Amino acid sequence: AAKDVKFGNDARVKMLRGVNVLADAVKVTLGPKGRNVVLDKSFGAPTITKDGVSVAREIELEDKFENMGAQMVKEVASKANDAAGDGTTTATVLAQAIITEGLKAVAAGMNPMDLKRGIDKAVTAAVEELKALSVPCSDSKAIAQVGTISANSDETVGKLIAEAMDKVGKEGVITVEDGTGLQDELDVVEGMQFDRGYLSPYFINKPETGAVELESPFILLADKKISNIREMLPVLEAVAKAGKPLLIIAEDVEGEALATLVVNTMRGIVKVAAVKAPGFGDRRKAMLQDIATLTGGTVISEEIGMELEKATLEDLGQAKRVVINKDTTTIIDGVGEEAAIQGRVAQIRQQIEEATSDYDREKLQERVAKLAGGVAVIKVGAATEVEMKEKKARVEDALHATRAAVEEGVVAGGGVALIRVASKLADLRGQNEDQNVGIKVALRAMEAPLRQIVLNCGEEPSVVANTVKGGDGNYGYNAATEEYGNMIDMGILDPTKVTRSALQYAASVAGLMITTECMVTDLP
Amino acid sequence: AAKDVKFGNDARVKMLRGVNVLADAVKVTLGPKGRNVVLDKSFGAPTITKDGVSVAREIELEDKFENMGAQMVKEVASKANDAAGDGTTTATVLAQAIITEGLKAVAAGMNPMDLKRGIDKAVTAAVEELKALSVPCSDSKAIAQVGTISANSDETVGKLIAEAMDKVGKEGVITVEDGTGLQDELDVVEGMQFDRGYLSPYFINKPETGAVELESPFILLADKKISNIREMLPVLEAVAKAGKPLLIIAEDVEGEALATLVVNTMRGIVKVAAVKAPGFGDRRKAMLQDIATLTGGTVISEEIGMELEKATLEDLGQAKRVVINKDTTTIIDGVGEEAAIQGRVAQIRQQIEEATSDYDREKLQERVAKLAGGVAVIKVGAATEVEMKEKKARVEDALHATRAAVEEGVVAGGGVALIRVASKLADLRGQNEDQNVGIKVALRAMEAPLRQIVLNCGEEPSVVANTVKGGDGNYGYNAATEEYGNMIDMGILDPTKVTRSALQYAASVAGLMITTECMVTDLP
Amino acid sequence: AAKDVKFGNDARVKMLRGVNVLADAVKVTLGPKGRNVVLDKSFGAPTITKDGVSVAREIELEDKFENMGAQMVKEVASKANDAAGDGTTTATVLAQAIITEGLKAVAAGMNPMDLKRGIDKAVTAAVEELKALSVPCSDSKAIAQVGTISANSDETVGKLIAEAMDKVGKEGVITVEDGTGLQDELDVVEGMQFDRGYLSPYFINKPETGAVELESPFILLADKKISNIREMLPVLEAVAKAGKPLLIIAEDVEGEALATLVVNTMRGIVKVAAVKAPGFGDRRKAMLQDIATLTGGTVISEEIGMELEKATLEDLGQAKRVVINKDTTTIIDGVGEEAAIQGRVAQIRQQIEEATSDYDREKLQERVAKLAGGVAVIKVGAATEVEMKEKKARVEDALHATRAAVEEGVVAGGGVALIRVASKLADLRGQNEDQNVGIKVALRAMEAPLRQIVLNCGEEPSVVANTVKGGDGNYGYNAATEEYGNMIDMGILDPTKVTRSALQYAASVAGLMITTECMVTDLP
Ligand SMILES: Nc1ncnc2c1ncn2[C@@H]1O[C@H](COP(=O)(O)OP(=O)(O)O)[C@@H](O)[C@H]1O
Ligand SMILES: Nc1ncnc2c1ncn2[C@@H]1O[C@H](COP(=O)(O)OP(=O)(O)O)[C@@H](O)[C@H]1O
Ligand SMILES: Nc1ncnc2c1ncn2[C@@H]1O[C@H](COP(=O)(O)OP(=O)(O)O)[C@@H](O)[C@H]1O
Ligand code: BEF
Ligand code: BEF
Ligand SMILES: [K+]
Ligand SMILES: [K+]
Ligand SMILES: [K+]
Ligand SMILES: [Mg+2]
Ligand SMILES: [Mg+2]
Ligand SMILES: [Mg+2]
Repeated sequence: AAKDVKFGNDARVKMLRGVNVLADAVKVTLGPKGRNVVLDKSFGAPTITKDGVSVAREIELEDKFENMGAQMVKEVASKANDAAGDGTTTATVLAQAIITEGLKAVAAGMNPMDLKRGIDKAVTAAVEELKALSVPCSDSKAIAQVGTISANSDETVGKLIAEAMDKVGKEGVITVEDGTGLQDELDVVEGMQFDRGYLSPYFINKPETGAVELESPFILLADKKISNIREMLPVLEAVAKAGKPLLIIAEDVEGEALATLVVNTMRGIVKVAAVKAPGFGDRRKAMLQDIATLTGGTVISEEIGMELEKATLEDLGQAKRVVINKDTTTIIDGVGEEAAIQGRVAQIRQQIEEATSDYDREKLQERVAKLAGGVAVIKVGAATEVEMKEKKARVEDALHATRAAVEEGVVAGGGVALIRVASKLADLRGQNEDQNVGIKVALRAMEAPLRQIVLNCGEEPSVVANTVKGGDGNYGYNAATEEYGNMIDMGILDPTKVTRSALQYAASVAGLMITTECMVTDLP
Repeated sequence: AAKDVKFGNDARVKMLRGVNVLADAVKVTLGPKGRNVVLDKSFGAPTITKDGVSVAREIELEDKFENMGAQMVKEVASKANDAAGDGTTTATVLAQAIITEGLKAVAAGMNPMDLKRGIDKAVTAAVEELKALSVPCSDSKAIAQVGTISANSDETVGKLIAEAMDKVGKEGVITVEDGTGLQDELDVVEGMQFDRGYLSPYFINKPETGAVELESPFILLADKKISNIREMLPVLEAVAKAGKPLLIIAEDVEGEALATLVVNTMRGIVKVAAVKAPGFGDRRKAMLQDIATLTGGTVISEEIGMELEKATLEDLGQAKRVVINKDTTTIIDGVGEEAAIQGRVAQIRQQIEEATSDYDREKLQERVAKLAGGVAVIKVGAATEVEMKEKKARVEDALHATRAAVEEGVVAGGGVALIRVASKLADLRGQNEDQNVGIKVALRAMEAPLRQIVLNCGEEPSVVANTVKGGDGNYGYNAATEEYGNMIDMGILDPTKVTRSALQYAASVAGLMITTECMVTDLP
Repeated sequence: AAKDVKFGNDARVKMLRGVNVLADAVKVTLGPKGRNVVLDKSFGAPTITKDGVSVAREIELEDKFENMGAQMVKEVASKANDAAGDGTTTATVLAQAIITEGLKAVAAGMNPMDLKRGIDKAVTAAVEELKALSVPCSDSKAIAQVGTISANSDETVGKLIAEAMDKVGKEGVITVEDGTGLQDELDVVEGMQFDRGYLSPYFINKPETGAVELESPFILLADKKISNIREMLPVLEAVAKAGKPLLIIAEDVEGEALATLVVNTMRGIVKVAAVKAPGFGDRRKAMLQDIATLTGGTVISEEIGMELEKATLEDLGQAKRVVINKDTTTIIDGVGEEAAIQGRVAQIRQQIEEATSDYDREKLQERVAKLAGGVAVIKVGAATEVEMKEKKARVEDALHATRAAVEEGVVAGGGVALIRVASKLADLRGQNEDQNVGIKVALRAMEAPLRQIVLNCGEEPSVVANTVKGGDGNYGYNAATEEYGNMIDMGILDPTKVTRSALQYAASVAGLMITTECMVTDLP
């Protein structure tokens, strides 16, 4: 359709106005004393949230040039959430500071591209300084402190996440889901579990719990559809001679074979339980192979050249206990030589490194947890649904931050680390005066998060900023207690990865937004 | 689409205006002297109701920020109705009081998060005090008093509900349905009944009542579809040799077998009645197994491995008397050893505890009632349809309240228990002054229900509040007769669960609404 | 529908206004100190771009006569992008200059058609002078300089492109795609690779990398669907006697033959791998023949009169190594007499010259690269997506300019070559005074690019134009460092083809736009 074209300063002031609208909505939620934003949903009740990316993803403006400004600055929060899972409000604050100072410098007659180059140079040096400034975060106390800070100063969340990470291991996974009570609870599963139950309730030998319990059984992994009992006769007779239970994990069992099995189980001839093979497609094949490796058996498949009639006891795995419920099957203490498990998890790590989508990566990580580590689930308790959503979002933030802090280390929080870095980079210069101005723009914008944190508390940002800049080390300001001290000693920790990611994404988007001259959009 | 964004006090005043609209509509119906609200329905005549959640679910406003406020406060009443079945007007009153005082405290420069923490601490202590303050409610007189109070001071409803609870027992169920006369009537069913009638009117041997009566029958429980009589000759021959009637509960009976049975019945050879198996799917299997357990028989099914031709007299259950009508079949005084019945009902209560949806839980409760207790039905009598609906809603409120009062106990009603609790918590303090202000906010808000009850009567709420606060024990105000006295002696009882749930949900939602700073919604 | 008709000067002023809107939007991005334009997209975030054709393709206006002017001048940028891949902003600037001067001359009472003839004569002479003025660009240093200049003064892009062209060769191809990191990387493939992997994971003999590696195998090129192994035995028996592996490239393999192959490979009988034939249809046939030519084998097809059962060792090709992954197949150091390779690539060049669409030509070039040269891929690294898109467009511009500079040579850049040409053509005259005025119009318009480049830097265009015109040789003005000097030694190079194309297309469209007298469009 027809277009509207704006040139120079008109375009820049419209763009800055849109940036300011979105940033002012987002920034009221930063720090221990930030507040909540109520978001109207077309289908349902409003959501009350303190998360930056959630607020940013809803903002759209009536004016089209201001809407372009807002849509451009939204990508910083989106990208920070995608990369680190936390630190989106800080990224937005930094982006707005850089855009404001850069537009001020441009209006004074500077070349925008040289300013952009200076900003890039300053941010590169800053990232190197941050990497030099970090310390490892390995003990459980520091992990508790990180989880507490990221969950808006909630000690119970930090303690629960530290316990979960200690119990599940370095190779395990932790998930968050809705609870049923009013208190948070942690349930950890050891061994392998897949969401497949028995195919016939008559298999139950322990009606007290409604569960099928087998001690030291055989596992027959059938990679095929079984409908006719004629195929299973040899293995069933062999196991009956053996005198110990059997478990069938197959693609499916039809009416005739299932009927024969249930008739035989209740007569006392054989103890047989049958469940479905988990997954659909290639992943189903992979997880059958994984169970074979864990249990020390061989998968019976037509695509390799073996028939189920010719199966012997050597193709059957073994375990110590098998417990089957209506929904989940667990295999406990299965026999398998370790080298096979380490080799399999090694291969899975290589296709982990060669994975693009996050869904595939998380499925592979869940497989590694099943084979080697554990799986923990945290249930969130709340009285209502809005409270449940808000608490669940906080818990997910804490979990992401603990992961990042483990994988890269921690720096002093509260905006102090960026101030220390900018103090260290005070003697950096570029090629021309515009580049030096851009370096100064970046270094000045590096103090915005602390100033906004102090504003949200109702204090004076510049007095606190001067007092913190006058100190050295981990000296900082505690906004929860309104006192100065050691950031590390009072437990205000930030992961290095979150700070670095926020700085990088903010600089990347703002440097481009500084260099605009014309804006082309549709008509009202 | 494009959005509208409001910051700070403007957002808070719009939100409070919406809260006030909804709360002022709901609160006029509180107490013995509350009034009715007329709700327009697009399809039909208007509904005249005195229930809080029914009024709350109807309100929607033109302005979008006020609509956000109303939509958020509606969840308190929704959740209270879902949890306790009663006490939603009290929850709405408490939520409005907390929101009003909290916004007043926020406008004075307090930190909303510390106020929220103080409110949480106060409510936790209050719930503990309420638990300490209750007394058991086990006799029939107290249950009658609770049912009377919850039905808007209607003696007959309380007496009827107490009689039903006495006749049916602890393990039975009671339902409410529309009547045909002008008087309430109670019909209680003893034994097991399912809604399946005879498959052929020719089976009727007693045309005076149009009913099929069999004495000491056999019950053949066939878990299969019978169409050819050839499968079934042996059991008919054996029963004919036995000389006493037979009952066939099967999936269905086709024309040929039904014709053979009906021909045989009218010649005096065998007394046979045929009915359909209740339910559809797995629940039908469970019901057939329940009848087998009650009657001491064996279900004939192909999936476990017996054929109906090989059935003997041991697979047939026994009873004392069977009466079949056009719609219902009843089995009275079945012959079966008790231990099977207790085992089955225990099993069922274990999968009751592991049930998520209320529909599944109430189906299992129906099954337990059929196996062990009884089923009662209360028909409501009224001249018109609007009166019928209003009375039926009152009766449902009364029945829910009696259940809650049995399961947790009673406290003194009229808003007196909350006043006693707030008097007890007068020395509670937090960590900083903001939290102390929040504690005071919660304690002040606990007096709102009594004040609104007195205001609905046309009296002075503050004079009555002062007089009641000056007393001790169960001293309170009777708003029906405008007299002070002992709450327990005059029979104004409230379940503990209703009070506790109202307090918890109101606090949970209001604490979050206090901490708002920005609102984002669509443009007009 | 109904039309609007405008005559003469009214039409011309509306047309010039539209031309000016489009040109003024496009021209802000010209030179080393041009800026970016933000383009709104209906689906997605805005795009920030510095490319002339991208900006031009977006402009549409409200007035229909101005819209006709804009839509007419848009074809210059479109055609320059189609022809050379670069120089669209320069073409637009030249077109606007010619149109403005020509309309001024027409308003003075000149014949438009003689002006058009004079403009054509001047442009023909200018193209001849440009061809005489060039020097070859063959060394890698000049290639790096061209790539650097065309990428907006980015040294790394030029160095990477020079390395890629050095490693791949004259007959190879280079492609640009999105990266994953923050740094640019170059990956070059030697030999032939096609993008189908193995047909069964059981073929993998090296689980460490998940790759199938075969040493000196045979290649059986079957242009047939293999489903029954009966057709296939003799060649497997022959190669089992031979004792060295085999590779099957076929249209596809069904379950039976694949099962036989996999069950044989794992038993140590024969080492067999099966992959799909690349392409769909005739191109599949052509690249199958190409693999036959490279590996020294014969394609087994029914359309020529041979059957796969009668195949012998002569029909099987040979190689040195074969590496198959999940996605790509790699054939390294295949045995084949060179004369066949040169014959095949020469033939492919003959149908290259006889190709119309660009898609067919680029597919042909890919096949030439696979048979003779190499294939390189450049991944672009950036922190966000807008930055990635902007950098990727810059890299593509650089790659196109480097190709053009290879194929035609370089001239002095910065607008200096056009000034030298126009200085040389100062004595050119036509047939009548109108044609002389047209020649002068073209010569004056030839100085517009330098003036706009100097204007975008904040300097005075006329002072710099006079100073550069007063010089000789490659003497020019460096707008990056604001210094005068020699273009060649400071490395500001432009391809001859880009300059010539811009001049030709701009003159072609502007000359026709000059001769307008009436405009007919729809009604508002
Ligand atoms: N008690 C405290 N004193 C000072 N700074 C704090 C305190 N608690 C948290 N912070 C800082 O506030 C920031 C938390 O902001 P947050 O709302 O989590 O936004 P983001 O999405 O950027 O993480 C962190 O950078 C943290 O260092
Ligand atoms: N005679 C009475 N005197 C004082 N209070 C009463 C009397 N009867 C009922 N109430 C109180 O009125 C409240 C009932 O209000 P109601 O309209 O049922 O609202 P809700 O939905 O909260 O139950 C109860 O808290 C009860 O204690
Ligand atoms: N440092 C420089 N000094 C002077 N002229 C330059 C310099 N760098 C590039 N140029 C000139 O600027 C022009 C580049 O404009 P550009 O934005 O690439 O538009 P186009 O799409 O027409 O190539 C080229 O003609 C080049 O000769
Ligand atoms: F309004 Be409540 F349900 F008594
Ligand atoms: F804008 Be052109 F493609 F350099
Ligand atoms: K936040
Ligand atoms: K009410
Ligand atoms: K350009
Ligand atoms: Mg955070
Ligand atoms: Mg009630
Ligand atoms: Mg270019």
